[PDB]
Amino acid sequence: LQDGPEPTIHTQQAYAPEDDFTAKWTRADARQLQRMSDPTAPSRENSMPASVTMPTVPQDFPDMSNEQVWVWDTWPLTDEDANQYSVNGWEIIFSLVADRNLGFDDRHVFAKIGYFYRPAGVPAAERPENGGWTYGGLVFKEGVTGQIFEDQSFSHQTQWSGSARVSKNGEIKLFFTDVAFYRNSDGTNIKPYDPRIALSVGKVKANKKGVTLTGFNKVTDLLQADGTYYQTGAQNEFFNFRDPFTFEDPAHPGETFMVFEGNSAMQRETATCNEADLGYRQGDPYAETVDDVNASGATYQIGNVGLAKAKNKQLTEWEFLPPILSANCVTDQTERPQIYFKDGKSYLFTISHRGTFAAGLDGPEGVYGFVGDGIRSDYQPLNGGSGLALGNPTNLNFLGGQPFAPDFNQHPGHFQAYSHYVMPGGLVQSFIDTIGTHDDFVRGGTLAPTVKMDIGVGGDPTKTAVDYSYGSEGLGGWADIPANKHLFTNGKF
Repeated sequence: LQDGPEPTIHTQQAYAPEDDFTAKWTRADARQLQRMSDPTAPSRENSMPASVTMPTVPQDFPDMSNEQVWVWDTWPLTDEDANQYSVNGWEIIFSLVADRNLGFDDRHVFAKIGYFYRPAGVPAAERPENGGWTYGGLVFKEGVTGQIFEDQSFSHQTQWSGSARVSKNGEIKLFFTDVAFYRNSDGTNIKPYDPRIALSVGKVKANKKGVTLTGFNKVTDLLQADGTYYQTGAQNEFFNFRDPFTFEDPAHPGETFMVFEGNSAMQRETATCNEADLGYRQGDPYAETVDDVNASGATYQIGNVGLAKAKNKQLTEWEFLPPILSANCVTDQTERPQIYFKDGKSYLFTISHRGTFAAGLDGPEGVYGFVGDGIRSDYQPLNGGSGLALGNPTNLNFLGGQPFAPDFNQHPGHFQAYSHYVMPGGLVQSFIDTIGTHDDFVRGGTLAPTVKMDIGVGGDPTKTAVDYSYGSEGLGGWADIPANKHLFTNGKF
């Protein structure tokens, strides 16, 4: 540790889901990331501790769809405990996909949800190098996902990330972000975009032939930003609102909860941070003033993790609860939040970019983690209060560059992995954005090798460590999304 501020003291104390306690990931906490970085790290070398850095992905990577489509954010078939399922001998995944003819950076506004399947239980090394997935095509027929929007003049209409529950009778509830865009030919908004948390129900049919899906013809509009707990388009043209992950909390049986990315509901240009947001211990030599922070531009970075509760058993009606985590003046984006249960603890994992960090702060691309005694709690950021669980190899002493333009001095795996997702046994799956140096890089659009992150080193639930023995030198199978539970169903085709 370099000298710096102390981390904010977090109690981990549980609260009721309905309470409006909102844990803060503080500037104090986030500044621990800089303290863990090694100032002397030379050009293109990782400066972050190996134990919180994803193993380096080879630039010579296979493609999981044989280049049929761009693939990114991926999620398995789950139950209320986040166990991952095969059906009738097939592991099944949902992924954001886009036409491979698109420029990689243009794909976001043409995203759709597709699905892949592969035989379950094939010896991990008897499996093809690329994962052995079969692309099943698109989940939705043309025109289905548009049905929820009153305003049909949209220029673009996407399906963004979420989660998918499978029932014992083979029903699939697909929770996703249904998004409408209103853009001129140059990308400028005619009005703010319209992302909604949505549900679509279907069925899995699976044979020795493979897997097909039926249904997914009706979409229920579940949630949209309210303006009290979660920032709206009116409040912020480029507000975040997406990524439903649903689950059952062991401490609140028979009820269903959802976490999702949001922003703190403040007016963009008059937003302010307070002393809680900064979070310094009295008389820390490294303390900032509220005025200094408020004047820096840090107030433009006000991401949050939301929580909602299902009103019925069908999960077609939801009630907003107050945010469970705020990163005011810390980051714009806490993406793809998920709650992970282990050893009596609630782990909130979330994904962030380097570039979204507020002025005065810095951190790698990757997984940020938080632990508490309840789904609403005074969350403790993992690893010395920093919040870092699994960062891409990063030289934090040098600029980050961009995935379309890596920085001259940056580690070539700075953008090697994004939209990570923590599976049972701490196995982490993610997709490749960019690998390579400033003058020799490639884009991914395919999944990275799965890696292992051991959660709770010693008896300490606040620490994690990458397991570098897993697979080859830390890298497991390409696109490996293993099922730990298995279902057999009526459905066939």
